[PDB]
Amino acid sequence: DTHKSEIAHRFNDLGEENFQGLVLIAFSQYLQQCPFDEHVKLVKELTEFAKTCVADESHAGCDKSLHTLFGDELCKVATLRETYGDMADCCEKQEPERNECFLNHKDDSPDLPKLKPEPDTLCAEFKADEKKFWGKYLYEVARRHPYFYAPELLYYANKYNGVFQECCQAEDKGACLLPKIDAMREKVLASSARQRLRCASIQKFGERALKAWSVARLSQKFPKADFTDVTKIVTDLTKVHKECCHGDLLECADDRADLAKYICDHQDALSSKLKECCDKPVLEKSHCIAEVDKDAVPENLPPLTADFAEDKEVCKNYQEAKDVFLGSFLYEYSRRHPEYAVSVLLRLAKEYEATLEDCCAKEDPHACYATVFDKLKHLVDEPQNLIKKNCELFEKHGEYGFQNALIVRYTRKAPQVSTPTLVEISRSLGKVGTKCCAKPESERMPCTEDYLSLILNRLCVLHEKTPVSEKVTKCCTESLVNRRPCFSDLTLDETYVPKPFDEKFFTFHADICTLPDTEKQIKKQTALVELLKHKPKATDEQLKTVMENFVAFVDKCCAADDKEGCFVLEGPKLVASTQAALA
Ligand code: PRO
Ligand code: PRO
Ligand code: PRO
Repeated sequence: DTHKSEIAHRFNDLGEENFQGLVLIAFSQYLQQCPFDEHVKLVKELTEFAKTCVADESHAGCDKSLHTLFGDELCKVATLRETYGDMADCCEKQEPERNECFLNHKDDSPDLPKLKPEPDTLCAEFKADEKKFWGKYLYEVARRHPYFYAPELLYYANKYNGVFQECCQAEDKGACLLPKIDAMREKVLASSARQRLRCASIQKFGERALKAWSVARLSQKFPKADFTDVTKIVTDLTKVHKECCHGDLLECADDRADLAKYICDHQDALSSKLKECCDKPVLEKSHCIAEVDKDAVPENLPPLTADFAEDKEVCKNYQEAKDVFLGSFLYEYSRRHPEYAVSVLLRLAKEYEATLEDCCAKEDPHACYATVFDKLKHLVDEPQNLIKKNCELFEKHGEYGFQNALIVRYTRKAPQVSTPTLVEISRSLGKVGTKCCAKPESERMPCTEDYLSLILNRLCVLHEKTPVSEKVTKCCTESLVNRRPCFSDLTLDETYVPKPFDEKFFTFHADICTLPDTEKQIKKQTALVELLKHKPKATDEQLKTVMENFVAFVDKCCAADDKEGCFVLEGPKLVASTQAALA
């Protein structure tokens, strides 16, 4: 797969809208800190050429590689912000270390303003210049989530655009889109969290880890497929994900559309559930597929024991072709159990392997593994006690109150982890309870255990930037499969030494009165954590006390005429009230 020109080939195979979309998405992801203007300049230029090259392919440079042009028209034209302690230098170096540099400056927590949707303003920018508006949703998003799966972002930018198109005619604009962009915002964050797991697997964990996940995912959705065609899909689908993580975004997309086609040529041996998706346009297509409902468990399927427990050849197979035998086990197990979460299924493929390892060198392997499946059914007991026990706590306290309980756990579990992180993480776990505890339990486990896999991974990439807690590095590093369990076990690090007391961590101002509900809670929960870090041993009761006083006090002072003065006047009292009172 070489061409007269890679760029003209991508431009033809993608068109202008998506071409530009992805190109801007690349830059926004490299240079997360340059404003949107500069970006669109550069997109037009490589958009310039692509036409030049559809026009005449033999033209000077039409032949260079994609890293090349992206580099030259990013680097030598405007050597943007050397200030980046990272970026300045790669510039002058060539193929392909220069691009290799570029990628590795990606920042996973770039701390730009969190934008809160204001309808009247938003509707307006949509009326002013509908295409900029769409470009800025890309730049804004992509720049916050430098590993967002690019094609899937385009499809999201067009959805957002369909909401403004539907809603701005209305008289209460708000009651129209706010909701619609709310539940959409979630979809996009889960999308981001899910492709960072992919990327982080391929890198800390080997690409084989990626294929295993995918192999479970697809064997539930296409339960009626052969193992060979599942492996064929998981094969190319991984190349897709591979490129996207690798920044070959354009390659990534063209390649995702082929796989979508291929999937539609064979929709027959795949599922009688893909025909909607298989005549939709390009991107709707790929989004639809990935998300299609799990086909029906085929009829009259052999017991699993037939090949994984009674067959005599088990140990031979395991020894002659380990991966093969095991992928097959994974397929055969997943297509029979859609109610299971991909995360759990892998712990089970892993456990079955542990058992083989063990018995295949005992003297009578079959007596040892013959009962394996009865064992396996029970490993699911834990992740379901866990979810049950955490849901009750949630329905009890409701969301905020759940979050606040998770804050005490996780702070006690990893006190060395920075406060924004304990706050961020602690808030997403909380939410899973909102997202899942009402689900039928045939969708629950999947729900719950899937998200936890995404939230923990977030935990992991924040932490491994600035490692501080050893237990966490362990949980993050040992087995991708056992992470959730690992972290759940964490007990209070008895190694920890208290933060020294500090009035600013409990100083409060009258902004609390006025901020949105999210900013208000993050404020309070940020205090909780610091309270913990400074007294880790502290009894839950002592905390309730302490939170209770903070609350009453935010009230007495938010009802005041002069709100700030209040905060200046009783503030101390509440400080003092905290230190000696619950010392
Ligand atoms: O025009 C070409 O040569 C490309 C290479 C793969 C098939 N078509
Ligand atoms: O149904 C059958 O024929 C196979 C034989 C082993 C287990 N099930
Ligand atoms: O705030 C209090 O009550 C304690 C007493 C001495 C130092 N601070």
